[PDB]
Amino acid sequence: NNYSYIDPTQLPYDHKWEFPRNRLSFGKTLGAGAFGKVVEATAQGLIKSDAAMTVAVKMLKPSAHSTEREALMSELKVLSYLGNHENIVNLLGACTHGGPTLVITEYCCYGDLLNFLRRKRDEFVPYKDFLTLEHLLSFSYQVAKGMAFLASKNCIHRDLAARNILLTHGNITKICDFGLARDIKSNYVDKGNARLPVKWMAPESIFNSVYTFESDVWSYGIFLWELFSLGSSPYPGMPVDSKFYKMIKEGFRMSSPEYAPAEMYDIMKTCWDADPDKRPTFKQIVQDIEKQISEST
Ligand SMILES: CCN[C@@](C)(c1ccc(F)cc1)c1cnc(N2CCN(c3ncnn4cc(-c5cnn(C)c5)cc34)CC2)nc1
Repeated sequence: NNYSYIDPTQLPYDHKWEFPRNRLSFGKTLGAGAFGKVVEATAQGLIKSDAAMTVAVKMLKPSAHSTEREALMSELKVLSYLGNHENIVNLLGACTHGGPTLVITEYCCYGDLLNFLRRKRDEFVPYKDFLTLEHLLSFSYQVAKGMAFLASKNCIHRDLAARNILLTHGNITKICDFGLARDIKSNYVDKGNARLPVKWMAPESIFNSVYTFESDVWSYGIFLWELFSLGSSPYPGMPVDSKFYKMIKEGFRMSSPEYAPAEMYDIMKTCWDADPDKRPTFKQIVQDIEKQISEST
């Protein structure tokens, strides 16, 4: 075996990213969990030699175990390998010596899309600071372009959902939280023990712990249902129990949201094909949505 796939998480950390810890000033917590949090911060001298830039910083709690610390470094290495794209939350820097790992990313001033949609739900009108159908179509397109970029780098995200899409200036949407993202060299078999986002998962991920380009596409379909339902929770009135799994396996699928264009519901249904081989690729989804936007003009 003289040729092999280069595993981005095995490469050394590139100190071109290194930024002095003592030039980061922490502000409000943006998200938190059992062993970590993300905070807003000011980064003095990060980009502009004399000026401060608002960023986000991901970090573990002091009590975090070694497994969680290695997982944060692995995410930093995946982000370092991926490179830059308009529709992802980009890596800006890292702190690795003098203390625990801090990962510095772009800050998105409007927060996550799910809360944004729920806030805008009452002041939404399909046609024209109100949310409209043109905005929803734009968000669908931008998330599809970000995901096409990830797949073009042979990566899967594994937690695509409206809560992991952020909104920033100019109505630009960015995919965030690469904690579970993987380079898949043709699938990934999760051997972990964590809580899982069951209602966003492809059947083959639930039943066989298998993740692929095609299971990210399933989750994108669920994201589209969240988007055009203005932030409803998927499968309303259905607990995650034995009846849920049985229904999904037999072919049950959600109905169209009221405000989804028929051609966007069509994409949703193909993303949810029981056969992963019949689902569209993100490259095909981008081309589809592009034509819808052009015909909408
Ligand atoms: C599965 C959960 N794991 C953890 C718990 C985790 C943390 C550290 C660890 F070491 C390990 C795990 C986690 C938690 N939270 C995120 N988030 C938060 C949101 N976040 C943002 N990123 C950039 N800008 N930004 C702006 C806003 C915002 C909100 N309101 N407004 C007006 C603006 C929010 C963000 C990215 C992801 N991720 C991970």
